[PDB]
Amino acid sequence: ISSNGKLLAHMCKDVSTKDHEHKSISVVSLFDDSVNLSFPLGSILSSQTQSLSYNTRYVSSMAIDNMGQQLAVGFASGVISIVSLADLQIRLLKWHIDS
Amino acid sequence: WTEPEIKKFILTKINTVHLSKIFLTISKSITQNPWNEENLLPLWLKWLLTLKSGELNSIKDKHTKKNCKHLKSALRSSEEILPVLLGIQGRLEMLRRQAKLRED
Amino acid sequence: PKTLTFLLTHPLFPLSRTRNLLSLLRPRLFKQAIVTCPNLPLNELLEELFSIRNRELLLDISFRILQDFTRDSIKQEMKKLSKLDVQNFIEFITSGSTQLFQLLSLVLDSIGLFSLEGALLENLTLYIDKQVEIAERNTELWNLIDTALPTYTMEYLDI
Amino acid sequence: VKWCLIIHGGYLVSIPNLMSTLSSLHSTLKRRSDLLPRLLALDARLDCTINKFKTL
Amino acid sequence: ISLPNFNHFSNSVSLAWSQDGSLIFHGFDDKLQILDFDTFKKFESLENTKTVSEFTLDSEIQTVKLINDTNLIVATRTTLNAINLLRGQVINSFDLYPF
Amino acid sequence: VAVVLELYGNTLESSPVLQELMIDLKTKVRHEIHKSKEAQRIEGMLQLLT
RNA sequence: AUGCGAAAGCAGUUGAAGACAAGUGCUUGUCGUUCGUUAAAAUGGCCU
Repeated sequence: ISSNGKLLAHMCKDVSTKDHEHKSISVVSLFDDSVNLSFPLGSILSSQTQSLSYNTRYVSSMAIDNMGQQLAVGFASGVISIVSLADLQIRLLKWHIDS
Repeated sequence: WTEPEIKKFILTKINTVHLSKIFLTISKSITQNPWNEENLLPLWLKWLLTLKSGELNSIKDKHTKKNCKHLKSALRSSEEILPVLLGIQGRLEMLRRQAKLRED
Repeated sequence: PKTLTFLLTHPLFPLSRTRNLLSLLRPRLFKQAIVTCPNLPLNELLEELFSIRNRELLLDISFRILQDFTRDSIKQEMKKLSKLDVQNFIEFITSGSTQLFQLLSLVLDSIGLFSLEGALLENLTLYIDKQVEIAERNTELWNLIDTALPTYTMEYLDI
Repeated sequence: VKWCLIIHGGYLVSIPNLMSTLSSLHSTLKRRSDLLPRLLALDARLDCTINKFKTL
Repeated sequence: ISLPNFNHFSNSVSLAWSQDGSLIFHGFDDKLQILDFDTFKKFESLENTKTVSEFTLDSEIQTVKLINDTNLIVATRTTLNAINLLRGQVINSFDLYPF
Repeated sequence: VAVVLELYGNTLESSPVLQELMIDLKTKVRHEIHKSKEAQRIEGMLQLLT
C-alpha cells in the first residue's frame, strides 16, 4: 500500500497460467478509479537474467510512489529495479548483496 | 611389494590399471589388526593415500565409506592412546637414569 | 538365579552384598556382576585383576575401576598390594589397550622409585619404545586418512 | 631440569604442595604438551604434499 | 582444586553448598559425594553413624538442593527424593517418570 | 599453512622456491614435534614424582 | 542435515505424484505445488 493509502500494488499468478511470462504486477487505486495498470514480470525484468537463477527472478519487496509514477521492486538477489509507469521502463539500483 | 621404491612403482602400475579391492582388503586387515608390527602394509596404505586420494573419494559411496569410518574409529583411538604412552616412556627414562646414578 | 540377575540389573544394591559377594562369586554371574554392580571395593577388585584368570577380565575390571575410581586411591591400594604379583603382571603385559596402559601408569606410580629390576626394565623400555613408534605411525596414518603452456605441440586429429 | 629431577627427587616427594612450589614448570610443560597434536597433523599433511611433489 | 581423572563423561552434574561454608554436595551421575571445603576430600565420620559420604541414587541426578542445613532435595532422571541430613535416610519420594 | 597447502599444490610443484621453503618448514615442524615430545616426557616425570 | 551420545563417536537417511521450461512423442532442469519418512551470481559490502 502506498504511503497515502490511496494506491495498492500486488502480484498475481493468472499470467503464469496464461503465459510463459509468469507473475503479473497490478496497481489499483482505492478511493477513486483513476489508475489501474497490469503488466507481466517478463516485461518488467531484464532479458539477460533468464540464463540465471531463481534468486534473481524472485521478487521480495514492493514499494509505490504516492503519485503512482514509480514502482520499486526488490529481488531476492539484492538488486532493486525502479520502473517508471509512464513508459513502463526500468532503472537499476545495485548495492545489497543479500535479499 | 617388498621394497618401498618398487612399491611406488607397482602402485603407479595399479593406478594405471584393482586399487579399490586392494584398498578394501588393506582396510579390513588393518581394522582387524591395528597394532601390526609389520610396517609394510601401513606403507602400502600411506603411499596409496598420498598418491591417489581423489579417486578414492570419487569411486563409491557405501562399501568403501563404511570400512573407512570404522578404520577412522580405530586409528583415532590410537591417537587417543599416544600421550599417556609418551608419559610412561618419560617415567621409564627417569627410572633408568636413577638406576644409573645408583650404579656409578 | 533370575532374581539375583534382576537385582544385578537393579541400580541400588545396599551395602553388605557389595562388601562381600565377590568371594562368593569367585562365570556368567561373574561377568554380569563385574559389568554391573554399583559398589565394588578396591582391594577385592585389584586382587581379582591380579589373579591370572585372564578372560579379558583385564579389560573388563580395568575399565570398571578406571570408570569409577580415582588415581590417588588406586595408587594407595596398589601401594598396599604385593610386589611379586605386580612383577608377574607387568611380565604378562610385556609378553602379551588404553585401560591397561593407564593401569601400567598407575602401577608405576604406586611402585615409585625403589623396586625396579634391570632386565625387566630393559624389556619394558624396548616394548614401550616400539609401541610409541607404531602409535606415532598410526597417528600420522590417521591424519592422512582425514586429509596450460602449449608452446609447440605437434598433434594430429581424426577427421 | 632433567638431571635435577633425577637427583633431588627425595625432597620433592617429601614437600607437600608440589604444584604450588613448581607452578611455572608445570604450566610451561602443559602449554607445550598441549601444542603437540596440531603439529603432528600439520607435519602429516606437509609430508604428504612434499612426497607428492618429490615423487615426480 | 579437586581434579580427578575419570574415563567416563556424564553431561549432567550438579552441586550445592551449606550455609556455613563447610559441606559441599557434589552430585555427579548416579552418585552424590559429600566433601569438606577445607580438604576437598570425603568427609569421613569418626563416629560412623551410617552418615555415609556417598549416596547412590537410582536415576541420574538433574538437581541437588538443600532447603535448609537439614533437608536435601534431589531431582533424579525419573523421580524426586527428599532426604534428611540429621538422619541419613530418605524422607519422601515422588514419581515423575511419566511427567 | 594448512589452507595454503590445500590451495597451491600445483604451483608448489611448478616453482622451485616454495619447494625449498617447504623443506625448511618440514625440518622446523619436525624439530618442534621433538621439543613437545620431550616436554610431555618431563611432565610425565613430574606426575610420577608427585 | 535425524535420534542417542561426552567436547569423541554410534546407528540411519537422498521416495513419489503433479506442473512448467528448454532441447529432441522422448532427455534434463525447475517449483511463490502436493503427499510419505526419525531428514555462487545480475561489477554488487557498512555515514557524518
